[PDB]
Amino acid sequence: VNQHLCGSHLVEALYRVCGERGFFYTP
Amino acid sequence: CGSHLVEALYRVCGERGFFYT
Amino acid sequence: YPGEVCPGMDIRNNLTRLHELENCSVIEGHLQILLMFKTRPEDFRDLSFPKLIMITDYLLLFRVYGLESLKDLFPNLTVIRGSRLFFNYALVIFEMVHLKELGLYNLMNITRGSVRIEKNNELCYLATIDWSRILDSVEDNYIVLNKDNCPATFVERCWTHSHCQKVCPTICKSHGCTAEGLCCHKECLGNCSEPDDPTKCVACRNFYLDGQCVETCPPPYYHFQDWRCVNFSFCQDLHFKCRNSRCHQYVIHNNKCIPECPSGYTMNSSNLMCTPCLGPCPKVCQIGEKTIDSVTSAQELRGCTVINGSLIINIRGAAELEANLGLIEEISGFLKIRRSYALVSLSFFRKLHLIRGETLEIGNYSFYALDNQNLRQLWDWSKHNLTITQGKLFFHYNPKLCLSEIHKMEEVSGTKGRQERNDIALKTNGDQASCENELLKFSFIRTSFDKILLRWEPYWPPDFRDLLGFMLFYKEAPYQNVTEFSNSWTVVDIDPPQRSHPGWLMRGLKPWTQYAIFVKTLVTFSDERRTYGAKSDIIYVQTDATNPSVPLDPISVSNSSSQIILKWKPPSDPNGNITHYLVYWERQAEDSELFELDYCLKGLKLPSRQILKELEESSFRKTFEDYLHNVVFVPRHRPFEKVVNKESLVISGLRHFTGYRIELQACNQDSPDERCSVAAYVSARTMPEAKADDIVGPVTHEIFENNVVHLMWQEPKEPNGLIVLYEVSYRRYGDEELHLCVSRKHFALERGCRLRGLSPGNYSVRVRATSLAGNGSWTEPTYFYV
Amino acid sequence: HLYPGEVCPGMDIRNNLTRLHELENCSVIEGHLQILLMFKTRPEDFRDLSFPKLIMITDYLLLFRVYGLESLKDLFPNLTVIRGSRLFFNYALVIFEMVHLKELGLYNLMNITRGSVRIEKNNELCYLATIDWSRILDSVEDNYIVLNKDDNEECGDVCPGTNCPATVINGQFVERCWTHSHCQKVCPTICKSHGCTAEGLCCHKECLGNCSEPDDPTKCVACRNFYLDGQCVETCPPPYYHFQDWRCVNFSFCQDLHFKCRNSRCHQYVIHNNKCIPECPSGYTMNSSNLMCTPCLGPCPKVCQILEGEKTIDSVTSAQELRGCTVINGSLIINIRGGNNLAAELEANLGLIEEISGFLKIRRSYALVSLSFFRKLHLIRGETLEIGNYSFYALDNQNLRQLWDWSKHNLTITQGKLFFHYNPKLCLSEIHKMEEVSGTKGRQERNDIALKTNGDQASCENELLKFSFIRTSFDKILLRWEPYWPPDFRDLLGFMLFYKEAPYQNVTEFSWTVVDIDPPQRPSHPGWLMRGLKPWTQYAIFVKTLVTFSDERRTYGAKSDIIYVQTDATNPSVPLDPISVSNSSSQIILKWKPPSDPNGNITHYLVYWERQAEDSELFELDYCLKGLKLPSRTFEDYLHNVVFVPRHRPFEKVVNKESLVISGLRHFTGYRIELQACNQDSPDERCSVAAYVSARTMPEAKADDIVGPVTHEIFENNVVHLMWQEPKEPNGLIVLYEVSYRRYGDEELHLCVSRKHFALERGCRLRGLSPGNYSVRVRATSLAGNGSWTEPTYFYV
Amino acid sequence: GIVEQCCTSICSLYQLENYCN
Amino acid sequence: GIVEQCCTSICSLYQLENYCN
Repeated sequence: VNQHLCGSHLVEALYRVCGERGFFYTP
Repeated sequence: CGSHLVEALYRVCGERGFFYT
Repeated sequence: YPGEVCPGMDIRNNLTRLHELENCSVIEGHLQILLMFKTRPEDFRDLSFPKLIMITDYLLLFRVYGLESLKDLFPNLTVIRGSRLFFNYALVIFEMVHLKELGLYNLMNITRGSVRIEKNNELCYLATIDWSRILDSVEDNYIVLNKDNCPATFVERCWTHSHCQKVCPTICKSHGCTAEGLCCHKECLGNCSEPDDPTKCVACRNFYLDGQCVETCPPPYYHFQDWRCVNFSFCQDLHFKCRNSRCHQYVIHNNKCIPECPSGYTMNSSNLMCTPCLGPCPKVCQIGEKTIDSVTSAQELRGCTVINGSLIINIRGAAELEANLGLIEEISGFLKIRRSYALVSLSFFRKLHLIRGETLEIGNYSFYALDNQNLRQLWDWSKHNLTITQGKLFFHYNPKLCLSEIHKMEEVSGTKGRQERNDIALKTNGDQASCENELLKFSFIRTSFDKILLRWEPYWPPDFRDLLGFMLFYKEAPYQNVTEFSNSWTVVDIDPPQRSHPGWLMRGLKPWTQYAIFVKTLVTFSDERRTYGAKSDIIYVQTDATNPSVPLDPISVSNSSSQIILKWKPPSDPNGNITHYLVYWERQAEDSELFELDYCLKGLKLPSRQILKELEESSFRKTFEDYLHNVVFVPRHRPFEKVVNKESLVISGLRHFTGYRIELQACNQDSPDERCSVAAYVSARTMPEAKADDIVGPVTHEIFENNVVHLMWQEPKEPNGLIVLYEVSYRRYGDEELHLCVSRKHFALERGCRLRGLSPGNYSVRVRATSLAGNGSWTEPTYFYV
Repeated sequence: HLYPGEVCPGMDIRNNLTRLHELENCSVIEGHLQILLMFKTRPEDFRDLSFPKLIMITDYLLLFRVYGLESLKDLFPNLTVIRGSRLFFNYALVIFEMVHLKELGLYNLMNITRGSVRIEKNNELCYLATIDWSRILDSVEDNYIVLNKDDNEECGDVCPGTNCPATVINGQFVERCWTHSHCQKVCPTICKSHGCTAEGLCCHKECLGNCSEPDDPTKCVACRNFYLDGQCVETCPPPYYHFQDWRCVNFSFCQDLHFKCRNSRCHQYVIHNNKCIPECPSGYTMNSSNLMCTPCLGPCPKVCQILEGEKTIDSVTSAQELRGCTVINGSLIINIRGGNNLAAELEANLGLIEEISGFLKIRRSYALVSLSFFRKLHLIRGETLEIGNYSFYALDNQNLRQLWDWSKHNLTITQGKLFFHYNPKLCLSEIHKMEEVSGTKGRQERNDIALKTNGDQASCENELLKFSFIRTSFDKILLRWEPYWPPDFRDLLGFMLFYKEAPYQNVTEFSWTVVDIDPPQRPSHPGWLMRGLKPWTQYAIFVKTLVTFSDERRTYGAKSDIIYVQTDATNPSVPLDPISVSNSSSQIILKWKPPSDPNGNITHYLVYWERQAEDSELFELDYCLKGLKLPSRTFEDYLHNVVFVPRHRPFEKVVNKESLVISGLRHFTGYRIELQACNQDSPDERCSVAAYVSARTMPEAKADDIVGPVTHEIFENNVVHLMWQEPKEPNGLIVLYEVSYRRYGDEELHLCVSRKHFALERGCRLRGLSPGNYSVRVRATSLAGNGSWTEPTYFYV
Repeated sequence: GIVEQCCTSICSLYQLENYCN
Repeated sequence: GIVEQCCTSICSLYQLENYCN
């Protein structure tokens, strides 16, 4: 599903995609 | 007004004419 | 008749315009003598127009300096027809100076009207003029503020010191008397060159033709202003004179050269006949250019249907603009609108159909729209009909006018390619007109007498945050012709739904009522004003009905001792189609306390009968919201009736003087368990019978051996309500009529009365029973010897 | 007190609590701690964790999307003040998208040095409004706290009042309570920032909020200016240098820091003015050996190049990275969607710049008032022209008064074109002055400047208008002003009359009724007489002149000032609430409210009165027959318009009183009273309308009672006539006399004597009386009621 | 017209001069 | 940024793990 995700919907979409690994950040 | 106003208007006119349709 | 026709005119500021009356014999119209300020008595003691005889309408004298005696000016004025009465007056005299005497002895009759003569500080002979002989309507005169050999009608009637008011014999009512006083021709009036001769008449009683006086105009000579006869050609020429001059475009109606065609009648291109045309078919009004600046700028435009010119409206300002306008259908020239501030839309042009635009605004723009702020809608091009003959379209600086509207005139007016680039400024127009209008569909509707529940599709822009919220536009729709537009349009905000349809319901609604509803949204436009909105088509809903209101003004009168007629009014709240009326009536019991009251004592009396500051906060939240995201992420029962079709009623078969209770209700339903209003209550008593209280029945007396008489009589068992008591008058031979009261208890226990110790002799018996209606009848004399 | 622990720089925590151990010995953080990505997190995951060591944060604090947490006191209960050196989008503290979080528990925090706090979308938090920010924050206006538990519910609070301090929020006291367990500590007003100890003994001038020993820098919990060896110091003594505004460092430290970046990837610091500065401003270069940057012998500006030459400025943190900049190698766009002013920090971070390689653009910014904060901007080359070959761009700017004080500010633009659109409060005068000052008059084509949008609500007529004639009257007021004429007469289209009622003198410029006036012919004073003005009422008036767009020309029109005019006085309204109540047989109390419309200040009240009289029919009606119930008490217009076508009752003055009582009033008699209010008495008195009212005093108890003795006369036919005088002084009058005469040992007879019976018959006569003793009592029934019965008249016939 | 401009309201000399030729 | 990537444009599932560990 490709959609203009932004806001909390964007965030929940991200956690759907990842969360088994953690979201990247600079060390 | 009325009685007076007619002369009030006349004094300021008389030679130039009083405009009419 | 030697002279000129002398159209009505006025003279001002000097004697110069007076010379134009030298060759005048009959005035066709009205003359006005006024503003003779730079004038002297000498300049006019040597001027006269003896040729002048007739004046049609009236004369006006006001503020004339110099004139001393008017006999000199008009030595031969005879009749003022009074065809046009100035301020319902055939003659006006006001503010007269230098003038001493009337002098117009040559006026004998006036057809119609009256004369007002006011402010005459130095007028003479005020009581020596016979008004009744001259004026047919004398009571309308207003002669106030004045200095006040021959027959007396007793004061002699004189105009001047030398010649008096000529008194023709009463036989010459309108013939006119000659020098020796002989009735002239009937067409002659006042005076005549030869008695009884239309050819020698000085005046024409009803019409004039060829030096002769006639009552009527024979063809081809038509009636000319009720005073002379003219054929068609000359009347044509003056009509055509108005064609190529400034005017009185003449027409012949009823073979009369009246300046105006009468109502419902219209000009013919061929002939001057005011042909029928239902309601005056057209109403073109000439100008060719006139701007419209306010309400009064359209004063003469009332009733205009065609404009043979162009309009440049600039209203620097409600429905008052519609009533003035909208009567027009075709406009020969162009239409230009500019910066009319308070112009939300051009709805009020109802009749606009066609535009010639042959006269073109500079740039050959048949249309010119500029600086139009609030202009939101032109017309409902889905239904309205409009077309342009030729010309181009100018539409600039209209920030609140959707381009879709612009896309509609060329497809409606047939001007698809007439324009060119930049004829419509793509950027100056509709900058604040958000007309993306994503169709919005209601999902569910529930209705009631008061509470109607709505529900509509939840709609979403690509960013859900963009939605500010919903608001429901609603207002009662008596008709079906309703468009949005300073406007009422009751509307209520709705917060966007959390993320089922949003939905909403209303209160305070009036049962059996149509409502018109549409919905729009609020979204903060992007950085490029890409609002991308959503709109709902207007919908109409009609709420159901309920219990109606009470019928109004329930009024009943006892038109007879048995007839009770009711009147009322339809209910204030039908609340649905009222099926019929509910009526309930009942015989009412009267008071029983009167049945114990003993009225023989004292007590004989008988009771007879703004926004954007919110949008900042919305944008503020998302902006902060967005910023962190970039930061954080790393991409490595009773007798009743049914009154139907009636607001009155009659009930008959009722006993006289009988109290009643009347119940009236309204029901908007008949068969299936009527919804009825609550009752209207009025009390009714018929008139009493005229023979019900009369004592009917033989009177029996019993004289006792100790001089006691016992009274037995039959009361009228059906009285007027009831009988309060019996009045008795007994008189003996040589005595007077004594009076006796028999109470109800007195007639109950004594079955009449018990009179004891009566003087010897022969008495009389007269008993009258007093019902509620009043006294009945005295009994017949029962003479008895004791 | 000293800070036992490490500097503990500012870091970030994500996806698990594994990183938490880094807080083992952090007495204070030297940076910002960012907390988020707490998904698989539970309330139970937290209760065993706490870092009481932490005290103060230099930069800011970040909380976002953390699950299970319910309160922070259970973690960091010794958190005291936020320096806010590094702001996070003009905010020093954000708590966003919290679930399970209920109260904060940060009762150990007193003030914040700098920044604001925003709380939103945290739908479970309580104890929010229960805290006074003014103590907590040196400024409260910039806080943003919405869309949470408290504002969508009414969750209970437990103020620990059973005592906690309460302060006025708007007009009422509220216990400033942190939790049920804690409440907002309030030191005395003397300890503005240093705070006090628990009992109020106020701390040292080096303290901030908390201190163990009052008046002791060595016992300051929070170092207000700097930290040095457990002794807060206003300044760093030599050789120790000021470091990050909070601590003092020796030369060895600063040099070591510089070395570390030297041999690494950066912020290699220098020394300047007793501070271990990262990078010193323009004009300096750090030497070979020592780490100070001396004023160079040349123009070496502190050049701030731009990543891709494109940058937006939207909040404080967007700009604080530009501090000390003078040269920008890029273009700039400004977009702050606030609602609150930010010029204070704006001038601090900005303005020090002079030249921009690229362009400058203003867009969507709302609370900005003027561009004065650009202190030193003089030349912009604008190499990278804004799209469309532009160097300046202004768009959707809602509060811009001016751009720069062109009296003193000097500006130069090289290339490009300007852009001004939808700027409702910035008028063309400024644009013209700038473009002539800029030197780019002949560079802007059509549509580069929108005429209608820009400064429509602004008003820069810059020309005053004078009233050639002034006059007031009853309700109409005539004014005439001078005919104002631009050299191009055509620009003028009329004059707009703005008037409005003016209750006071505090009247704003620019309700507010408007009137249009036609342009005069070209004496010619346009002027106006206005109508329908309520009497005795102040009004404010001024006019505006309408001109055309005036783009090639500069005809900016003119205006007139606010004039406070009141209308005159007149006859007042009717006096209100006139009542008529009697308190005595000669005293009646009279009350009246003042008129609704005095129409000029009321001088006094006018009242009149008089007494009525009884009906004559009352003297000739039988008072014993049934029905005895007595009450208890233009041609000139047409002619001239056609002719000429253009080319004593007792009273007294009631002054400043609304209550009257009158004496000497006849007992039980009606009176007719009229009343007026007067707003003009001495100079040909002007009063209100007559206020009719009527009152009758209550009846007296004696007048109805019969006076004088009663006499009997007996005739030979055993007929008795009784003699008695009527009470000629009754309460109004007497209608009838009730005569009650009996016999000794027998029954009683009652007789009717009406007024006519008494006067005509000299009383009453009794016929048919057998001999015997009689008891005759007479009662004269008045308008009031029953009189006193007379004594029995004993006699024999 | 002129009557209400002059006595119902006040008319100055400019009205007087406008009400003639 | 990233907000431009999904809210303005349309994000493809490949683009997302670039922000994931």
